[PDB]
Amino acid sequence: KSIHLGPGRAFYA
Amino acid sequence: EVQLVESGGGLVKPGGSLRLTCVASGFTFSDVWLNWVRQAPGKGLEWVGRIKSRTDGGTTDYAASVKGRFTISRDDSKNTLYLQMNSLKTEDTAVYSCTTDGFIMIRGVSEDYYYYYMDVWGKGTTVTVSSASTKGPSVFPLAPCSRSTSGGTAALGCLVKDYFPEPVTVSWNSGALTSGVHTFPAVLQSSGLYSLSSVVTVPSSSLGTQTYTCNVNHKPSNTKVDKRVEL
Amino acid sequence: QSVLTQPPSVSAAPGQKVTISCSGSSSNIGNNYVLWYQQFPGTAPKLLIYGNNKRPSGIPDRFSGSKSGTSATLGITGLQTGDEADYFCATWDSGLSADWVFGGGTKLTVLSQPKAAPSVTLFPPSSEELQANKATLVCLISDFYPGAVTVAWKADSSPVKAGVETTTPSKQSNNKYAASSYLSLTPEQWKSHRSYSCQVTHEGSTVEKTVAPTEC
Repeated sequence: KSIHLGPGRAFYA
Repeated sequence: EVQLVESGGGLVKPGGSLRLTCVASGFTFSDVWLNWVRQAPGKGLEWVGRIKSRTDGGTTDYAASVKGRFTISRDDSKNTLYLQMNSLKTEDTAVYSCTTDGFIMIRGVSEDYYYYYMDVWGKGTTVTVSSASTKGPSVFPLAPCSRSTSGGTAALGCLVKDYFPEPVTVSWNSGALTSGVHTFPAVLQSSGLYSLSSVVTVPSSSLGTQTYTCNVNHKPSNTKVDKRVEL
Repeated sequence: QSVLTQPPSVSAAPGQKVTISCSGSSSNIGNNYVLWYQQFPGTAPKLLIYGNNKRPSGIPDRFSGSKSGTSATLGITGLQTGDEADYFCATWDSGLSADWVFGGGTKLTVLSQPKAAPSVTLFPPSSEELQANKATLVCLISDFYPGAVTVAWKADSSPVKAGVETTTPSKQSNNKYAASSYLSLTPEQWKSHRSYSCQVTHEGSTVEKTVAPTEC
C-alpha cells in the first residue's frame, strides 16, 4: 500500500 | 553532483517563439516528473507546467496562463527536458527554471506515505519578450523645485533615462568626485527600457563654489554624455 | 498577484522568534498540504517543512509549521543570524491542472544593527524634460535598515497608482538599503496639480517629501 500526496498524484497505489 | 542546467533564454519580440532546454545529471532522470516554473522581476514564482514520467503515462499539464501556447516535452535518452514557447507575450518575461518533483517517504506501520515537493531546481535562464533594442540614454539634470539654499545639505543629480540594455556607468567630474555620490539601481519600465538616477549631496552653503558634471557611459550603444548640473 | 499571500518582510534580533503567515483559499491550502522553503541569494530553495508540519532530516526543531483552515504559519525560534533569508510557502491547486502554487516570499531580517529610517529626496521634472514633452518625478530612498519599505504617491493629496514604477530594495555598499520610485506624467498633467508627494513607510513610520510646480 502506498499513499501519494502531491499534485496530479493517484492518492492510492 | 545532482543538477539541472537550463539554457536557451534571450531577447524575443512579442509574437515570437523560443525553445528552452534543461539538461539533468547525477540522477535517474526518466524516473521523475519535471516542472517548468518562472519568476518575473519583483514578482512571485509561478508554475508553468509539468510532464510526468513515462511510467506515469508521460502526459503534460499546463498553467491556464500558457496553455495552447507552450509545449513541454522530455527526451529520456538525452536527460533533457524542453519548453517550446510560441506566441510569446511581454508578460511571459521571466527567469524560467526547471525543477524535479522529489519526495520524502514515511514508512508507516502498515503503509507508505509519499510527500512530494519541488526538489532539484536549476539556476534559470532569462527570457525577455520585448520590442526594445539597443538605445543610449537621455540624460536630464535633477535639481530641487524649492531653491535649495541656506543651511545644511543640497541634493543634485542626473536622471539617466530610457536605455537598453544594462549596464550604464555614471561618474561625476571625471571621477574626481566620489564623496556624497550615490548611483541607484535602474528601474525597468514596461517599454523594456531602463532608467536610473545618480545623486550627489553637497553642503548648501557651498553651492556656487564649483561645477558638477555627470559623465554617463553606455557601452552597449557606444554612447557617452557629459552634463553639467546647475543649481 | 501571488496565489498565496505572505508579508513582504519580517525581522527580530538573534535569540528571538518570529512567525510568517501564508494566506490562501479552500482550493489550495484548504484542501492540500503546505510546504515551506528557505532560499539564500543565488541558491536553490531548501525544503524546510512538508505535510504542513514535518521537518526533513537536518532541519532543527526551531522551525515549525502549522495549518488551519485556509492559512498556514511557519515559526522560527532561537533566531540565528544564519536564518536571514527569504521564506516562501507552497502547496498545489485542486483545479484541472493541479498547478504547484507559491507564496510571494518573506524576507526575514536578523537584526545586527539599529533600525534606520530612510533618507528620502524627491525631484521635480526638469525644464529640459518638459521641453522633451515628458515629465518624471523622482523619489530616491536610501540608508534604511531593515531592507523593506512601501511607497505611496499623492497628487493634490490624493492617491496616484498610475504611472508609478518602484524598484525592489537593494543592499548598499554599507549594509543598509536603497530604493527608487518614478512617477511619469505628461507636462500638462504635471502643471495641473498644486502638489505631489512621495511617502515612504518604514517599520510603521512614514517619511514624506513634496514638490509644487509653482516653484518651477
